[PDB]
Amino acid sequence: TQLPPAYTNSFTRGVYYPDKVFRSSVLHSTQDLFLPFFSNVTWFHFDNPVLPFNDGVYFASTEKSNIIRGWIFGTTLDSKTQSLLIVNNATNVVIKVCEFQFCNDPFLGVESEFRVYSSANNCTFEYVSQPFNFKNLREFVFKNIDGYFKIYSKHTPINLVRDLPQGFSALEPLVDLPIGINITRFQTLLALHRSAYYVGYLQPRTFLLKYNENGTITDAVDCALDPLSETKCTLKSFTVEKGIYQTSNFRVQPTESIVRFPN
Amino acid sequence: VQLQESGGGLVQPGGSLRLSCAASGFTFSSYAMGWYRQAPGKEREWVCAISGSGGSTYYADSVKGRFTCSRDNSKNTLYLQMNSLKPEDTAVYYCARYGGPYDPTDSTYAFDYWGQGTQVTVS
Amino acid sequence: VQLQESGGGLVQPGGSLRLSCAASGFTFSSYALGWYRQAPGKEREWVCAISGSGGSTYYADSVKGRFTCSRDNSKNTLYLQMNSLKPEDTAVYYCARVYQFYGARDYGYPYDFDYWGQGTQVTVSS
Amino acid sequence: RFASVYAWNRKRISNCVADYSVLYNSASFSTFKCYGVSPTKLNDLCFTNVYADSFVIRGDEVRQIAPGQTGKIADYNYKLPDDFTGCVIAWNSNNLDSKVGGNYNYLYRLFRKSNLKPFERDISTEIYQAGSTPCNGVEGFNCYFPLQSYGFQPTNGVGYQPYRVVVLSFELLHAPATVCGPKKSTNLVKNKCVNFNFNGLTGTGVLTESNKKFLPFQQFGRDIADTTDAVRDPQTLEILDITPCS
Ligand SMILES: *[C@@H]1O[C@H](CO)[C@@H](O)[C@H](O)[C@H]1NC(C)=O
Repeated sequence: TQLPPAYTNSFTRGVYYPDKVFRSSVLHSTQDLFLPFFSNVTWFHFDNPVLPFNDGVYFASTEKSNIIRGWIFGTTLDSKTQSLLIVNNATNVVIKVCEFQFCNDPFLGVESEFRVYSSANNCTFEYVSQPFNFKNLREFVFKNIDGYFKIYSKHTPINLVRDLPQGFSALEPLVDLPIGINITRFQTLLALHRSAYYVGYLQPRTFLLKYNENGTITDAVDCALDPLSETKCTLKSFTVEKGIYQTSNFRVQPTESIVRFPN
Repeated sequence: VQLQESGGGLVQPGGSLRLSCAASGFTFSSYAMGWYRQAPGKEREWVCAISGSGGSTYYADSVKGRFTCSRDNSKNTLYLQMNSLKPEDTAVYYCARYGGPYDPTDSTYAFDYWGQGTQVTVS
Repeated sequence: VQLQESGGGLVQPGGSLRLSCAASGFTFSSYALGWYRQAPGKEREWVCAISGSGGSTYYADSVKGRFTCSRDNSKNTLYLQMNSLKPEDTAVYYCARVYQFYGARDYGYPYDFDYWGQGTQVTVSS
Repeated sequence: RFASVYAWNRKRISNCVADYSVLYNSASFSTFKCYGVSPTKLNDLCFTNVYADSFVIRGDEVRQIAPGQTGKIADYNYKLPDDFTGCVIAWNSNNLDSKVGGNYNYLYRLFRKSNLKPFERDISTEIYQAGSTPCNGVEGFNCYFPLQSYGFQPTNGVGYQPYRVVVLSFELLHAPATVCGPKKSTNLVKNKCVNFNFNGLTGTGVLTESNKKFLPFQQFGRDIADTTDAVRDPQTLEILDITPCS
């Protein structure tokens, strides 16, 4: 089964709490790495490719069958340098960092088989959790900032087979792991079925976030999305009165360089 | 986790004895192990040593040539084939494991795990 | 810091002699000092050690009672009196400075030292 | 069980809170010497990794586990870097390791081809040829078996008793530090002008019970001008309002 590439839009998803500060009934303008609104998001589904990490990754899935179970993050994934393995084994959740020699087709199945990697190495640390259409939307944001691997997430009930549902919900911080390695690529680990995910990238962006009375982010404006969004951002309001507002500066960019000296 | 020694016995001068010992788990595989002896009136001294993965064996001056020491890596069992015994050879024999390489999991790689003692008598 | 040598001698068995070794060097300031015993046929033996800042003193089993180990911190001199010297106790006696010797109970024996005694021959004549 | 000095045991201590004042204050350590660190500096400074190294060695050899020192153990059994940061802790084990007749279970190396590198461990049993003639098996002609046993008697000289030694090596990498000392907390004081420090957030003000609710991951809040307005106590999960002192 050979599948084509496919893409969709991010709509208003990919916003997360940038900090642990409580705010109430205010609009807060912040600059951080965020998935742009309506950004092109790659749609995968027989698919376990290795993808770049870039600045950070927005990952989402729409599943009812518990097929997507984990991620591999690292620079090379070839046992020469350290990589972070985060896997839900349907027993516990294991997070460990090692110079693993990864398989060229890692997968899980039923649990009846665990491959993922061949050889292992001296891990810096290991964490193991306590033992334990589509109906479940799981959203994650993965960032590598100053040696710390930060994960934000949300679980939203859904009823949609073909695409991400539209709406707005902010992701909450999940973990802040002291990893200390460079991450340039990652791979998604899925279980084999026995008796559908979206990947986008974060970019430096300024957002005006709306906090409700209880400190929950209920809406946001992506300042670079549209002149109307720029107007909303400069006025620190989601309601703009009739009138003319100066929001930016039109600058012609150079495209070529000229170096001239006498012959 | 533990080592248990066996074999031993009483022989006449010129006879032979097959001594052996074994250990549970990853004690012998990928580790060196050897033999020591202690005469009833003497301190314990080294007899021989064999590298489990290597397979070569070194012997003491009183051991080399006269008798040999071997191993089985699949059964993690150490053997000593003693021959040409003399009254001076009466002693309690022990086998022990040398410390090994670092093992990232919960392990006792650095410990020696000395055995109980196998009595060999010549008379 | 510098060492010194004073005393020694030949005595009759059952007699006694005095030992000591003045403290030398401008950097000496109540550091623990002690007495080392060496002979061609014997293992290195520690006779005693005194803590300059407290007076706590370590003695070897063959030294306790028989010999008196003391130090005068005003004169910065280390003194030991070799009372009732036995033929079995003949050796060269050296004056060393103890780096450390007592962080725990059931202890006092010196761990580390730096400069060894030059030469003090203590003998007997039966 | 402690490992022999030749094959010493290295326990990697990471991702934890390291209580060091208890080790210094605890009784019966025959020696506790710190190189580059101090008991008044530990229990505070954060490190990336801590490596504990445990060996059983004769009392006379304790002086050899230190930076800048030489000797048979320092050179062939456990070489410590001269540029060493950490503490060497040791205590008498005469009532643990000694056995009637002598405890010969602990081994040390006397014969080695070259000096051991700092923190390098060796588990080799290869025969030392001493630079003379081929061995082809150890024999009494300038050819020696590298490992010898100790004779730890119940009654012996203090310098000949077994001692257990633990060396705590402190390692700083570019990774975020994970091993920190314990933090100390004070009692919470309300309705007074008090200088406070909640985690890393400091200030002066009056703490009162708040009627605001914060999400489980939010630790403090701010007002309309980004001035801290309330904090969630690190131990009691309640919201406290901060009123400026008049
Ligand atoms: C600390 O322990 C006390 C014990 O009563 C408990 O009430 C409190 O919730 C604990 N704090 C945290 C942050 O777990």
